[PDB]
Amino acid sequence: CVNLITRTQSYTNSFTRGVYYPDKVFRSSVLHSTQDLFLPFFSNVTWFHAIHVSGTNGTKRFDNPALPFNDGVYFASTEKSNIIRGWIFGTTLDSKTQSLLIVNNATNVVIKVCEFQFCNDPFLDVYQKNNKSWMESEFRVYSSANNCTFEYVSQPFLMDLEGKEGNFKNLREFVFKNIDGYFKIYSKHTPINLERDLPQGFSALEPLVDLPIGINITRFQTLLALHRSGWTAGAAAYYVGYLQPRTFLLKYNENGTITDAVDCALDPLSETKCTL
Amino acid sequence: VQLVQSGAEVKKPGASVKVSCKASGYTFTSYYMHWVRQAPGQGLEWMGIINPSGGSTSNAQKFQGRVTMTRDTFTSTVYMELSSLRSEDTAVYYCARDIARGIGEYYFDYWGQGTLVTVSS
Amino acid sequence: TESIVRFPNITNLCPFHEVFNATTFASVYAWNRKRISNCVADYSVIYNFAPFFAFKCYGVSPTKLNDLCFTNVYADSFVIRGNEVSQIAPGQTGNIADYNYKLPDDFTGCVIAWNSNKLDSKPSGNYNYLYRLFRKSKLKPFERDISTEIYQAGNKPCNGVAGPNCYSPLQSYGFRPTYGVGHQPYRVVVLSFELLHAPATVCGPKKSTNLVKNKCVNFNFNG
Amino acid sequence: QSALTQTASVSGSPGQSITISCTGTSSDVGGYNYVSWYQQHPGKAPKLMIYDVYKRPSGVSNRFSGSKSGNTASLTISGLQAEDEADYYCSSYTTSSTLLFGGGTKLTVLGQ
Ligand SMILES: *[C@@H]1O[C@H](CO)[C@@H](O)[C@H](O)[C@H]1NC(C)=O
Ligand SMILES: *[C@@H]1O[C@H](CO)[C@@H](O)[C@H](O)[C@H]1NC(C)=O
Ligand SMILES: *[C@@H]1O[C@H](CO)[C@@H](O)[C@H](O)[C@H]1NC(C)=O
Ligand SMILES: *[C@@H]1O[C@H](CO)[C@@H](O)[C@H](O)[C@H]1NC(C)=O
Ligand SMILES: *[C@@H]1O[C@H](CO)[C@@H](O)[C@H](O)[C@H]1NC(C)=O
Ligand SMILES: *[C@@H]1O[C@H](CO)[C@@H](O)[C@H](O)[C@H]1NC(C)=O
Ligand SMILES: *[C@@H]1O[C@H](CO)[C@@H](O)[C@H](O)[C@H]1NC(C)=O
Repeated sequence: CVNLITRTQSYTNSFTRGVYYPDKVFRSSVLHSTQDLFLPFFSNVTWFHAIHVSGTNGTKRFDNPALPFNDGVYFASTEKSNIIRGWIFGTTLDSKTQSLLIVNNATNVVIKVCEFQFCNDPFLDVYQKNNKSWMESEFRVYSSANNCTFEYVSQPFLMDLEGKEGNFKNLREFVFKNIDGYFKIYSKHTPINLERDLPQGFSALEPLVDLPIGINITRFQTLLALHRSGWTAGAAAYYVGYLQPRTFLLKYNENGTITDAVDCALDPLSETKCTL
Repeated sequence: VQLVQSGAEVKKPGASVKVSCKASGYTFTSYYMHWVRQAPGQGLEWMGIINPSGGSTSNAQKFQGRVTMTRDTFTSTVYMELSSLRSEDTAVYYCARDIARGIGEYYFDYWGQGTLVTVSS
Repeated sequence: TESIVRFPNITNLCPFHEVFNATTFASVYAWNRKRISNCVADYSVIYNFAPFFAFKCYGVSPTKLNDLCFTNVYADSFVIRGNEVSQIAPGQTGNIADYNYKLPDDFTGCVIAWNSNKLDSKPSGNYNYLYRLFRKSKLKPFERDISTEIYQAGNKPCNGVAGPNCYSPLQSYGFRPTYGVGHQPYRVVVLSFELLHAPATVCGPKKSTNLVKNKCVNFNFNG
Repeated sequence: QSALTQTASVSGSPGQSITISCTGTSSDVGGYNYVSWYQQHPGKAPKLMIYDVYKRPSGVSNRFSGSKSGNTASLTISGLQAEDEADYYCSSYTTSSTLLFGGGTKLTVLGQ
């Protein structure tokens, strides 16, 4: 396997994001006060912008991808046409333990929790075989496929960039929460206009998959898709946050939807509205 | 995948030395190639990188500009050079390769062969 | 008026042929945890298996058991020395409770234990099944501890040597037929239940009657 | 610079499991999570034994395990046989754009 992707750094304030349905209930016009794992309001969320060059002037740079998994994350990419393709949540990313391999090609999602040989820089190679020959992916992410359990092979996770009307499309948000032997993944794809950085708005999230597997996941890093020509100049926009145990008051709407919330802790004003 | 360097070389103090290492068994341009030093019986030291794809020719601040490493892909060799050596180094030199395809992380293996550049009055 | 018990339409029996009458139960320090999901519980085969020395169900009652259900359960396997058969009960301390296996203080499942000495033991003796004799501290509930670090029982830093004041954390019993029936090796199966917060998935083949509304209901709907 | 300085010499016995330490600037080890533990067999070229904190390459017999807490690193050699009298060297990428090699740990085992 090859090591080629490098990552830059930045910081930004996640104004108000991460509120999600804790469970499926039709609670309508209900001021619930659920306490669970959430993303703190106005928290400093990083802005990883993984960048790749075709390969020349190696200029001694060390690799430096690495990411922790304290509680849950808030991977909230913004990129338009699918390049972010999946995540490799694990604890050692070696032949010793288990690790998820969420992979989202054009027609399926391939969650394949398994002892993998993830090397220092995984990535999906989409290579051109013939003049057209459709599109084919391969394996530089893993090289072992050791003893492990079954897959999940569901409908594609990220949608197929429905962008006909000419806008800067969905702010893809996911909240990967691991608890009590379950993997809970939520999703939401609220569209945005040209220049956005997760504006105001208390938009909620919906559960997508509740994976029954239970692991000691403590680290992760997202899989990019490099279009083979040596590969073309890739790019990405990570938005890895970090969840904290916070108490929220959720302001459910008429049609069971969530439209407003408050963290009860940012300000004494917020606390007073939290205790009513 | 075994590497090879030049033979033992000797120079008087205050002179130049030009050592060479040749790669084999893999794609020379893909992998990095480092240079290291250690006085006889003393701790190791690391020079820099000669990434064959494009001359990076890095070095530590201690040797900044003193060492001028050059690549050669056609012969699959690495050329590493000194300047103004007066009994300071007189050490054993190893051409180093790192465990990485493409952009590299400084974890060394396949430490060449080993050459004893010797300088003394 | 009428009772409705509308349940999911499925008949795949939950795995039990490979839970009780399995090949060999793992040792207490390497206990299995076979998650059970997306099937129908058939607890009748459990009673069909054998008369059990212990069957204390700390969550629900065995007769109450066969006709209710939860999200998803777990079956844990053991073979243990005869003294500590009762130690699987929630809340205790011994060779196994604080070092090998401890149920949560609010355990809501079932515990099963029966003879295997005449079934699975050797006249020459079996050492396959081990037990964690020594550990640094109490083992947290529902935790699988597997490391074999040598306990620091002496002032001298042992660092893996085998000698005085250097005791390996793992030991084994004898498992001989020439043992009293009151202490001979005993297999254990432990079942765990949740509190029905998430939708129920796995339970007994209760017939899903027809749905009738607008008049009166003994609604069940999996709870 | 040579900020990473480890034990000058350590001793052990056959069968015992001695740990050698890597000490240097806490920025170098605390800031970045890269350490390396190249062995040095006397009279010939060194070689790697664990390329990351706890990631072993091929052909190391899974005898060496790494650790890290702020400014700590070790191999935890299992047996400390007679062949392990070879010198040991630590190294880690720096906060600055350079690589520092430790010097020392001339390990000794019974037999003299
Ligand atoms: C955001 O918080 C991080 C803490 O990880 C800090 O390093 C960064 O400087 C902060 N940036 C801003 C703009 O507040
Ligand atoms: C997409 O992934 C699914 C996984 O089930 C696989 O069957 C299919 O062949 C893949 N298609 C392409 C074009 O990669
Ligand atoms: C996986 O576990 C099995 C069962 O112990 C073992 O035989 C095998 O070597 C392990 N590794 C792989 C890659 O299958
Ligand atoms: C997960 O791995 C870390 C790595 O040291 C360890 O400290 C922790 O105890 C592990 N947790 C579980 C539940 O195994
Ligand atoms: C609920 O749905 C109805 C149907 O379109 C809509 O008119 C109403 O505004 C919705 N309520 C909200 C969005 O709060
Ligand atoms: C990049 O590489 C080319 C040749 O590969 C070289 O001429 C150029 O000087 C390099 N860039 C720098 C900044 O050294
Ligand atoms: C299930 O129990 C029966 C009881 O006689 C036994 O014959 C059979 O071998 C058991 N199943 C397995 C897989 O051992």
